[PDB]
Amino acid sequence: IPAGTGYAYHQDRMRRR
Amino acid sequence: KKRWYVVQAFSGFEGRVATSLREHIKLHNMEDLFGEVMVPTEEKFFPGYVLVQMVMNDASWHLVRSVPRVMGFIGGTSDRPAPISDKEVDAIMNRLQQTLFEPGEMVRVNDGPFADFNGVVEEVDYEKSRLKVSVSIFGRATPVELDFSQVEK
Amino acid sequence: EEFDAIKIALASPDMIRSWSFGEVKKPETINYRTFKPERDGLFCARIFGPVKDYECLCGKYKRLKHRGVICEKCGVEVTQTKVRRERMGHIELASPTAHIWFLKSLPSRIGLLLDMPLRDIERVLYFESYVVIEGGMTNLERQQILTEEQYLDALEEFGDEFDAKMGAEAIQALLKSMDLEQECEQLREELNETNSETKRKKLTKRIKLLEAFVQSGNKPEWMILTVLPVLPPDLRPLVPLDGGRFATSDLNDLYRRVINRNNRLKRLLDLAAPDIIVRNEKRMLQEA
Amino acid sequence: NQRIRIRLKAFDHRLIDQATAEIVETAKRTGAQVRGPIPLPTRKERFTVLISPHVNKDARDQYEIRTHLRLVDIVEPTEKTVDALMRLDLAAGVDVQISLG
Amino acid sequence: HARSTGSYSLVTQQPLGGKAQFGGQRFGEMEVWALEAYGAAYTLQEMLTVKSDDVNGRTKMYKNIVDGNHQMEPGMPESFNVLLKEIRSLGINIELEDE
DNA sequence: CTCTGAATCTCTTCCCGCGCGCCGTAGGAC
DNA sequence: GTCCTATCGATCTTCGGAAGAGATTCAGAG
Ligand SMILES: [Mg+2]
Ligand SMILES: [Zn+2]
Repeated sequence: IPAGTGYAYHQDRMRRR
Repeated sequence: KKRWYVVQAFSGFEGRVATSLREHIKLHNMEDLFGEVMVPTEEKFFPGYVLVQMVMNDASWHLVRSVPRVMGFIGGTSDRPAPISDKEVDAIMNRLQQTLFEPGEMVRVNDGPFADFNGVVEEVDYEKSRLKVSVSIFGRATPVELDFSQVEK
Repeated sequence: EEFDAIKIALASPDMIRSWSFGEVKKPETINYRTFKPERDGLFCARIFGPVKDYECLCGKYKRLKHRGVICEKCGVEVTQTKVRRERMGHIELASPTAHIWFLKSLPSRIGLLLDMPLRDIERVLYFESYVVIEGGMTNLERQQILTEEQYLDALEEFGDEFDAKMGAEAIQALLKSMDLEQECEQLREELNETNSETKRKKLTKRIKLLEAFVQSGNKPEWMILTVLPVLPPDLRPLVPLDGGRFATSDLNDLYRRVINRNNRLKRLLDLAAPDIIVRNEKRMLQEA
Repeated sequence: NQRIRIRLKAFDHRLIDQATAEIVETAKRTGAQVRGPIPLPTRKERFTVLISPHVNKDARDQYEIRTHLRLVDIVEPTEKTVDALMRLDLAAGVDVQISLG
Repeated sequence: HARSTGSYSLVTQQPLGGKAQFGGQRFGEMEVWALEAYGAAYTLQEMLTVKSDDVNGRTKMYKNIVDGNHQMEPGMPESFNVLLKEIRSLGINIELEDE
């Protein structure tokens, strides 16, 4: 999900891009 | 002039549909309103509707729908079912008046104790109007001979 | 498959054929005594996939050694049986058929596109009245639905300078005749012609639909089904129950009805049944 | 229904009567009635071959091949019986021909 | 009642449901909302892919758990694919996209 | 003569787990 | 008896739901 730990993963993916 | 009219009928009961109309015409004594009700059949292309030689009276319109296993006629509107055509009658009366076992082919037997089994043709018994198809008996493809009418292509 | 988006759009009939691996013809699945799947049925082995785990139906191969090969005793391709839940088939309708969803949504998409009332499009689709297309040198409008008595009039008042079709065929011709972009430009300039706010709003809806159809790669006839794909059988199992019987499956029976009606229609069209009979069969097929 | 007739030809007798016993029994279990088996005459070929490579001549060895035949007649075949037969494996080495009517 | 592993349904490979059948508890929509109320995403992904739906994944998870690795490979819930076929059986071409 | 009101039609919606119990194509033709 | 084709293709499916909203038809008049 794009929330919580899932948000952390998505945010890392978008920042490392 | 009794123009033909096509009527929907219970598939499989179409014979009982024609007969049940035939009785009801005489019982309601509307013999002066009906010719014959055709159910063409070959050795019945369309298990379905019937053709009735008829005229169009409201008594006849309700009469046909008063025969069992009859929803009604097929036409443009339910108020007035329509006849078929001039030539359509003639064409129907025309037709109402008017596969080799290959080696290696896989067939099923049509009748007998081996009917509906997975068999393979082994040889050609052509001129005797017979057949010979391998079968799986005893764990072997034993040579078994059958009649011609045992084919299932 | 890794993915990052999901796209939904209409499926062109050739796209459906691309989905399919075969054409189901015989409306039978398995014998009522033996449990083997009947070929060219709803459970055809060579169409959707083998039933055995890694063996062909004919039994010629029972090993990974022959994986991916094609047998010639039954025709089934030997691979992992799981693919049997993914392969689809398709049934080529003997005549066009309107997609029910697009016919009777909250508005009528097919009706909105043709600007034709839902009652009249339903009356046409179920073979109740003719509708004149390519009316040519006749006092018959672009669609101008007309009844059988009216058609009987036009049959002799005019010759072949008009065409009046019935059912989805007429609608398909209308869809096939839609000059979509020119139509939208005309309607979007006609919008400024009047202030009918009891019609400007539905006109905005109609032009929005026209713009959406223009922008998308969708084509009008795709609202009329011509090839109907069949679900993979493993998603609609004919599971057995206690004793030698298989549990009834709803979709299997719906497909069976559709296949039987369509095969009857093909048989008649081959035998040249009268117009009344074929019209009735086409109506029954559409309703099935 | 027509009886089904099985003609069994084998070179070894004990093996033929083993397959026969199997078949008769099988039929009897599935509640069919079976006539036979009836021993049909044994066709014994013969061959006399001079053993000497050159010219002794009066050095013949006589070899005979004996073909054994059994007829098993199964009256009125119930399709279930047909399946009984059709899954069992009959001793190989054994020739079975079936006639129907 | 408690279930580790056992029967799996056919049309969708989710575990059976019931006591007379060796079935597992249903994780309802309200439970999903509650998990989303916390930040638990790994928990949800496991609960709805490995434990229930992804056939290949739930075996690789079984092997890792026996091996003592405690790592999951989610893949994709089969039920979703079934849905796709169910929509593709209509006049709808819905498909996954790369970008 | 058909434009904005209403007025009447159809379509869609209705907590969630658990646990049993049973019941589950039909008629007629060869 | 088994094995086949088909759907009330001479009925009347249930009136003991609210409601909420669009959609579709009809007035009083510009
Ligand atoms: Mg002799
Ligand atoms: Zn095979």
